[PDB]
Amino acid sequence: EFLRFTGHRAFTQRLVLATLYGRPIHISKIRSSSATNPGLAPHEISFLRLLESVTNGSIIDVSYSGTTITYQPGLITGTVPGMNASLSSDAIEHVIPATNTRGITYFLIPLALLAPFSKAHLNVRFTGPGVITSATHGARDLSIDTFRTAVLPLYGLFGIPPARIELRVLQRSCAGPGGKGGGGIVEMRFASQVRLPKTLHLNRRPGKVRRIRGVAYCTGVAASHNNRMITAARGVLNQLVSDVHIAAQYDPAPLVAEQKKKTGIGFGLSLVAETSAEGVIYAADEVAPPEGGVVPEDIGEKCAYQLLDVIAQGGCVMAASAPTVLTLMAMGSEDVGRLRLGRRVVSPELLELARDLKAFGAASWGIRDADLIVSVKGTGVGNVGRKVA
Amino acid sequence: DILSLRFSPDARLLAVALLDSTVKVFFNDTLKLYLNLYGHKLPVLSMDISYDSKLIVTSSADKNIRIWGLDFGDCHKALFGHQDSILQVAFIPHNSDGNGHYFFSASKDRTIKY
Amino acid sequence: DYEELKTKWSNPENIDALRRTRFQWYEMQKAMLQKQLDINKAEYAELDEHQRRQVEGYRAGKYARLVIEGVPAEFCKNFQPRMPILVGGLSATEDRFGFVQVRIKRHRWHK
Amino acid sequence: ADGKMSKQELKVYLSSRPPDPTRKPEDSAELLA
Amino acid sequence: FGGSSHAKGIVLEKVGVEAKQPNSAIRKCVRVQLIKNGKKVTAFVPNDGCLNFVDENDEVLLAGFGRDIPGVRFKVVKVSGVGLLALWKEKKEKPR
RNA sequence: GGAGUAUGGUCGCAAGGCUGAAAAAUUGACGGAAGGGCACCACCAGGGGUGGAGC
Repeated sequence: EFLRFTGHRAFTQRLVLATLYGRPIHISKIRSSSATNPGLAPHEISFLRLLESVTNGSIIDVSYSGTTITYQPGLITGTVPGMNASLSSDAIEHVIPATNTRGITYFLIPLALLAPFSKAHLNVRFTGPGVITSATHGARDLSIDTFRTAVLPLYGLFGIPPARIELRVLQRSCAGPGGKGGGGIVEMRFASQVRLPKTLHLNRRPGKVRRIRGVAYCTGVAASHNNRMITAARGVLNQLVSDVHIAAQYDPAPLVAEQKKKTGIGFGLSLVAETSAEGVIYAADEVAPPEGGVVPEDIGEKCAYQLLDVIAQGGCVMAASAPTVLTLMAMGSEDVGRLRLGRRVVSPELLELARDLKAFGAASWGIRDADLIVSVKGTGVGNVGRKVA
Repeated sequence: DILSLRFSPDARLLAVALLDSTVKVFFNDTLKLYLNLYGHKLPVLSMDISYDSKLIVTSSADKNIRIWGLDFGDCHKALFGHQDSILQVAFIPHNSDGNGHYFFSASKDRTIKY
Repeated sequence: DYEELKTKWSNPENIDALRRTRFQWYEMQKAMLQKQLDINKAEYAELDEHQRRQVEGYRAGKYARLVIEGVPAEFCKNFQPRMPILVGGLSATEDRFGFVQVRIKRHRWHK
Repeated sequence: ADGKMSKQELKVYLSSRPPDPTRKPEDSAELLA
Repeated sequence: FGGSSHAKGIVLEKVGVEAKQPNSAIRKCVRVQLIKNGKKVTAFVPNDGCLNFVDENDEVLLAGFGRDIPGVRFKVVKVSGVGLLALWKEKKEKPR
């Protein structure tokens, strides 16, 4: 009830920083303008359910209008066998409903940056009708492949080792009828809980972009779609790079309940450019419209153009993974860590994250020239509960 | 060799049907390969696509017809329906009567099927 | 958006320009700690009003005057100069309440 | 098409493990025996 | 090890802290990291109740073990400058 | 040092999607009519339950 926020922008960032700092928040006026569907969105209320499920002692209170919530956070326990599940290796089930338009990386990015600060492991299993493992048009969410091999190496940079991260899909799905729907189930297993993340330093220039590797996925369409997409993306990137290599993945169709239906018919592509210097990777994704039927070569050219855009633009980390690396840099020890952002990278979401950290109680950021070096002072919180044996 | 080709009722996309047991669906304005349909064991004898261009039926010599969706070209259901090599297929063009996604198929076993 | 990116990366001189412009363990541990302790005080030695005041707080060793608002008046009435005043800084975690699980043992000389 | 990578590059990229960044009968005696 | 008689170390992690039976040697053994050379070796705390004085990241002197896991060669002698048998006998308190 | 037997790691193969859920036969498939055998799940002669009230 104490701290006060307004608006529906950066909602998951506000709740996750509230959980990590232990500061009780109160977010008012979610949808004041919308007369048709005011209040909380279904993906937002399902993220509230997931946050209650993985935490312990957190009290979430949604109002009668649905336009104001308050949130007194508790500790991030994870899957302990006395409170959350029955066994320590058991996956906590989470179902998200059929009226869900955002991708599953909308749930995975806050959970993956809230997961190294837990007590036990995290073994979340996202099932249900509305679990889209693809990119959305939506708010342009990342795919599962983009999310995995673009942002989990950043935890590898921080010292949360990716030897113990297990993000695996069991079915894959796109949106289907309109934006709503899904069907493809995932499970994420964080077994690498750290006390304090390392204060990293991204300062040297990530000049030579050495190679491009990627994933083109097709669920419900012909398997020549990814071959045509690979020929389009190679026709764009062969002017620049000799080694572009894009895996092809194909799944038949996922079935949801109504008597089951096959939903999530679509196809998309996800390129990742690896710089020879360090853990610096630029990613881009593009998905078919869930009703449109556009050319796969158009999609391959579109994702290659977005990848060359991000390679032109980015200093060290792209703006999709910049809030995650900046909030982990803030969670680290009481030293300064230095990120090298591009001047084009700075975004209203990044700026809103800065405003939220200043409101919560972290120190401000120091911006100097080198693209600009942003330097963040850690707050030294870490994780609160861990059994020091 | 092109065995059978048909247009779209809204003149947007073309569809040829080869001897290589495959179907190539092209765009009408510039002749760029929109997609290709596979999975026929024997060469395609005929095809007919729907009035709103959301369906293709494709009649082959391997004694079945295929229904494709024409966005992403996913086979809706391969349905084995004749005892011999199905010569021709045809949609009814008007959905004024509420039945525009129905189609006839005529085969070498002396049968038409609605 | 899409068509703007299509023109901006269909201009081939832009593509060629981007192709040109882009494509003793104890003492070692103590030295890494001192390297971090030089990296800060090398990194917030760049500006006064922003870094030295707002980023790095109020640095240690400097004499400082604190204004605390809302002290109960019994402290000012029962203030003796003998018993000193220790001001400590609570962390973000040190203001939360909950069940602390501790490992305890009675003292050797407690009866 | 030359996009087919290798089994080793498939093992690093398309697996569940994310790629870390910190890698780059002569003689009669023997015949009788 | 080395050329000396006792080595120092950092207690990385008390392996076998969740073992069931009380005086198991897997319960008594502790993975430490030697300072001088940098390698992680395993050492026996002499007693299961004496395991509680060994905390994580503590400077630990260890010697040879001369006589259930045969082959763990070292035993923890001092923890943070105080003898471990003295801590067990409750002669001294551990300076932390 | 040789020969067996185990135990736990490490590596290599397995581990690349004309794809998208619901035959065999000269020996095989199914019957019919006639004639037998058996049966307190049949006939015949009797007996006994349950089923009506309450637990």
